[PDB]
Amino acid sequence: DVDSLRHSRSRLNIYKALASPSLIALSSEDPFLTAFQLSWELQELSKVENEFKAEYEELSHQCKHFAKDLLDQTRSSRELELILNFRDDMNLNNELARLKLAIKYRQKEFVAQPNCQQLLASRWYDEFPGWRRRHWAGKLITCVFIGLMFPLLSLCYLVAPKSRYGLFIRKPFIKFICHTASYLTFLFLLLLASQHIVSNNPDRQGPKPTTVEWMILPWVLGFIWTEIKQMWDGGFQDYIHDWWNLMDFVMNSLYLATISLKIVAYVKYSGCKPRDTWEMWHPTLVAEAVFAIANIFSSLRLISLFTANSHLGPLQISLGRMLLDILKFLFIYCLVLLAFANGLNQLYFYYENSEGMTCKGIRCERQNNAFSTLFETLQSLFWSIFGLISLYVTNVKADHKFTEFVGATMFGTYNVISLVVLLNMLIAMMNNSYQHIADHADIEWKFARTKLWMSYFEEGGTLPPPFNIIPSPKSICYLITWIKVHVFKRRSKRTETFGTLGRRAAENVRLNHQYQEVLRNLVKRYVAAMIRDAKTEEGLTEENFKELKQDISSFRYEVIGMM
Amino acid sequence: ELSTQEKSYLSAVEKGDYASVKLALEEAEIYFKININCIDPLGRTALLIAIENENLEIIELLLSFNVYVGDALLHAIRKEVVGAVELLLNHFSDFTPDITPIILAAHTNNYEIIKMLVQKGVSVPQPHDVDSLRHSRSRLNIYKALASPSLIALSSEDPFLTAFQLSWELQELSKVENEFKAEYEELSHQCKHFAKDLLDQTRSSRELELILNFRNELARLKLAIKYRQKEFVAQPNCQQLLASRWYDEFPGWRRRHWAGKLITCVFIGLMFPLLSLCYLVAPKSRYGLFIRKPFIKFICHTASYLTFLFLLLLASQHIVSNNPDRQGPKPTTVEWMILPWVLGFIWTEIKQMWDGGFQDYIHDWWNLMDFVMNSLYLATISLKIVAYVKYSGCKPRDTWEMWHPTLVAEAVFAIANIFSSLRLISLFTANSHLGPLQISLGRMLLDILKFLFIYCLVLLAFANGLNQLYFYYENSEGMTCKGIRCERQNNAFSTLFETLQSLFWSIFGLISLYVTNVKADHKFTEFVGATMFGTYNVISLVVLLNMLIAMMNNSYQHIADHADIEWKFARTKLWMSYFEEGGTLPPPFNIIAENVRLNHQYQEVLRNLVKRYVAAMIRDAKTEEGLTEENFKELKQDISSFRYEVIGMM
Amino acid sequence: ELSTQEKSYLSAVEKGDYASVKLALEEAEIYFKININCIDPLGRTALLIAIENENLEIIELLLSF
Ligand SMILES: CCCCCC(=O)OC[C@H](COP(=O)(O)O)OC(=O)CCCCC
Ligand SMILES: CCCCCC(=O)OC[C@H](COP(=O)(O)O)OC(=O)CCCCC
Ligand SMILES: CCCCCC(=O)OC[C@H](COP(=O)(O)O)OC(=O)CCCCC
Ligand SMILES: [Ca+2]
Ligand SMILES: [Ca+2]
Repeated sequence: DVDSLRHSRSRLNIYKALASPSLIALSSEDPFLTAFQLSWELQELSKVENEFKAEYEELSHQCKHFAKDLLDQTRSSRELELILNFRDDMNLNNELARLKLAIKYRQKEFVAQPNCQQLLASRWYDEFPGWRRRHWAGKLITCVFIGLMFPLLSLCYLVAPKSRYGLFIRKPFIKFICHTASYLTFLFLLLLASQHIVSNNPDRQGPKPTTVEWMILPWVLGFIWTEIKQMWDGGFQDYIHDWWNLMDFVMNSLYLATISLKIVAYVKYSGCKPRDTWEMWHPTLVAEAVFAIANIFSSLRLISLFTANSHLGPLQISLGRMLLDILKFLFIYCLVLLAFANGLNQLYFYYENSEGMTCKGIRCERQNNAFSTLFETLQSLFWSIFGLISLYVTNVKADHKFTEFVGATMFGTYNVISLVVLLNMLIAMMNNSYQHIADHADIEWKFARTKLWMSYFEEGGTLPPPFNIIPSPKSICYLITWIKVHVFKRRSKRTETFGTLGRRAAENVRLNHQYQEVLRNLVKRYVAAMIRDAKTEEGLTEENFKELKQDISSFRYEVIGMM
Repeated sequence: ELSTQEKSYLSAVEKGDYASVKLALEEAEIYFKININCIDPLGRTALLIAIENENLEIIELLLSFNVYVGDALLHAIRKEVVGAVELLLNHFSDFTPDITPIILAAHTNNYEIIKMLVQKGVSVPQPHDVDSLRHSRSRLNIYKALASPSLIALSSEDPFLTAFQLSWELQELSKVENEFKAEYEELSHQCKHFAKDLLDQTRSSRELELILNFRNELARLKLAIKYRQKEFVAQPNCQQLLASRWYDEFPGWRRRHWAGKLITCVFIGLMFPLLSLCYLVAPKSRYGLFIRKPFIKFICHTASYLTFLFLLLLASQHIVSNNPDRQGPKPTTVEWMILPWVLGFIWTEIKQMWDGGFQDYIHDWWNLMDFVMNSLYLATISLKIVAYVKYSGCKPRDTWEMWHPTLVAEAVFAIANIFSSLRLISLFTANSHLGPLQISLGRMLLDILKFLFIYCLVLLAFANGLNQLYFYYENSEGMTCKGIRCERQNNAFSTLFETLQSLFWSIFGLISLYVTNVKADHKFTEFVGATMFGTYNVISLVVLLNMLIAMMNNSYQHIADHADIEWKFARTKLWMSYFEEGGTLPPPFNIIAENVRLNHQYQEVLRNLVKRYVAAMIRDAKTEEGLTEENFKELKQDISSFRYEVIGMM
Repeated sequence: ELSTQEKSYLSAVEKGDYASVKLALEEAEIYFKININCIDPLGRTALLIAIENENLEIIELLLSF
């Protein structure tokens, strides 16, 4: 293509052609899948073009509305379950395959449909009807009961999930309650890991794990194993796509580093040393610091559960969807900080001033040598945005009053830029950002809530992390066979394991015909509700006036002619 | 499924040729080579098209020729073509199976159609499965049908109560569906304006008095306050009645200027004792019936509050306080005079809780502070009398033991001082300038508790962290006052409760640095400790507060267009608490054919009142709505059916 | 509050049919079986319909009878 606008216009015209609802009804033997792949195409191509991004995003949103409006035309729960439960067999049920596909395409306005959400809600509370008698304390007591009850409620499923109570945790909401209860017990053990009622002697290099640490360790392994399990099904494709997933990955890496540093301390520490005499950069200290940071991340990570609660849900979503703006603006803030740090170091480079300043640094009792090196200047310029820095850091141990004046002026310019210019700009930016992320704060929240629900729908990691590492009843029959993949036992899986006739197509064919009939009815209803609600419901333009005028005029002329 | 012989016939209907269509029907019977009830390629029965173009001339022909009617009624009803309905009445589907002509006619809100069906005897199945969305749809299709203004005007003898009980149902049934919530506020807030729009038809103060004073005085308004009908009381001419009743004794109070309003209020404010004692002893004719006037009682009531606090201002002065060092001191003189108000407020509180049964008492976010306001006074009195027995030694306060009954008593009284001084804010609901501001300042208070939930939890996240690092450095041996509130900020991150403290005070920049230092050279431990501290301010101080500003700012906008109607509901709910002659005494002086004729007189008001609404609703919506293509396509068919007739006869 | 001999009369005013309406007002005098100034069920006077359709041709007729 030597020219470019002809080709670009041709491509946009093509997409805008087969993105029309009317054409999808005629062609497109599978309108849902068509709209889905088409929205994906245009969303991923609105960045490749990047000059027509408005048009392509508009078209993708239009076909998303088409998918939602086509799902809307269902008239019976039977008609809905087939739509949500459908997928290509290819000889490979009812586990909401179409809905998971819709999640996979970021079709967030298709899963916010009312009756679809009703189906999911019904399938979430299967253990017990109602959940509408609940109130401020009615729901709390039944959830607190299970949150206390999860140990043996989990053990029952572990050993005897036949008929008594193993199916009671398999149910999704109970699984959620048990998981969040396990997380809360983890956090309780973490808070209690700092009390002196259990802590080991501080004056002991590389001590053996304390009993609380012994209890904590199975949670560490459980979280590591569940994150490896989650990785082994998304293949670092959606794994990185979830920012919560990145946060918990770094948390588990910090836990791994903590275990390694603790044990490598234990192999050679010999103990019996006061903490005030420990050499800097000792494995126990760094292990403790990493453990603390991991505690911070762990206690933060429960924010994700607030997507389930119908009150912190949208608020947490809006929190998430203006974090990008704060990152963009914080990059500029960091650039300005580096600039002023450069200058301030240039100025107070020579006044080293460490003859009597005991414990030199910004973080002293006197804030001395704040600008005497690049690191301390970076750090001092950070703290000044909070006011925790004082003046007289700009003073020097001499009568060089002009140097002090220009340094104070540079520091004041930095403060005016940050706390009066930049921070106010940040506020005025997120004000309009929130003003433009409230129109779809509900639909997007419901999409996130569905994403959280479907994680607990499947019969996968049904076991909370404390009772997850516990080996399966076999435990030596699945790991080995999956380990027999680099040898001849990889091919001994599709010859002797399967020897039957594979009698499934006759069910598959009837299922597909039933789904096709449902699609045919939905499409006919959508057409009959798009002609009668959009064609005859728009405005009256000048052209229609002209047509009516000319109809009258032709009438007059012909009746004149006939006499 | 297409052909060619009827595509002219199907278009002969659409053009509107009476002659050609009549011939095609005639040839249909003899030579069955054409389907009378054909289907358009887009899908429209020959009758279904004549319905759309409102042609009664050819609807007659199709109806007279045994055409398949099908759901043509349901389609005519949706298109609100009145002329076609009489023809159809007197003789796979698009709509949901549960929809019936009366249910769908109420959806369109068309009086002419609705009145015509109800005479035929149609009935609306009143509200109360294995399948979910045939119930939730049908239930919403019922409620939206019987929440329609036009249907309520025909059935539902008492339109006001019907718009009241119903609006309660939808409001309390949105929270149970929780997913059709938007589709239900669309209905509850639709019938909340029906009440206001029917009450506006009143054309005299007489016809207004009957509405409110029906099942004495202001019978119905006491009820609409219960149903949170806040768009019904804010009606202006109704609010005019209240103000003319809230300034009852003395006329005017419009001529008085800025300073004129003030002299005559403070002057009553300084006569509150004598204006209450006169009612206390003899409310015969002189002044005991002056307090009974709603305004004056408010001023006396408000005056008492001010005076009450005034002692709280006095109770802390050294001139009236007792000796500093007195184990369980005897009550001081001002405290003794304080005591009547404490009992005064409790007595009216128990009276308030008696008429609400804790279900209406708990609803106000005021009585939740009023309760703790009083309940901390029992903890004030009980502690002092406990300190008055088995504790009297006149011992210097330095050596007093912690948790001593007086110290608990003094603090718990101090806290109750705040919960009382802040409680006069509710008296600002009356001031027209601080009224809308205060009510709109509390309508987004919830959107701050919802957000100090996160900051209460992020604060736990780092307190979990910084403790886990520093807790091996206690150092609470050398530096006296091993706490945070000291001159030299000792070991702020030492215990869990000290780090909950240390982090909280950091949001105000009150926690200096070097609290992150340690009494050693572990410059890594300090640094990571300082980093955790620093990144806490970034998340909270500059990112969480900023998203709190950016969130109330939006939340304010949704509560601004109704920041006035809400306020007059808060004011009326404050006025009406003084209208009734109940607790009509300030706290310190507090402890010391009968209805058949009325009914048939009130029924004649509603019958005119509703008739005054319908005749003033069609002139405002049925002849004032926008213009759409479906009307334009009618005029073409209106002329084509006329040119094909004038030419056809020549 | 309905009838039959007026519903065509009221429609004739609504349809603008000046031809039929003059007959009813001319046939009313001989046989008082039709209410000239009646009210339709929705509530609109016969003459008020002509006021509503801005049709001067029958307004002059109505006021004339
Ligand atoms: C944008 C950079 C402004 C200069 C900042 C500065 O440090 O100069 C302050 C000067 C002198 O104060 P210092 O130099 O800070 O000691 O005083 C003013 O001019 C106040 C003007 C107040 C202006 C808000
Ligand atoms: C935000 C929760 C922080 C809890 C930290 C803490 O335990 O200290 C209590 C803090 C300050 O009291 P100190 O313990 O002395 O720090 O008071 C409040 O939180 C008032 C909030 C009332 C808000 C209306
Ligand atoms: C927004 C200013 C960023 C500039 C970075 C900088 O000055 O150095 C980082 C400093 C490191 O030095 P400390 O103040 O000791 O933590 O603080 C942070 O880590 C906060 C970043 C955490 C932000 C989430
Ligand atoms: Ca994860
Ligand atoms: Ca009270």
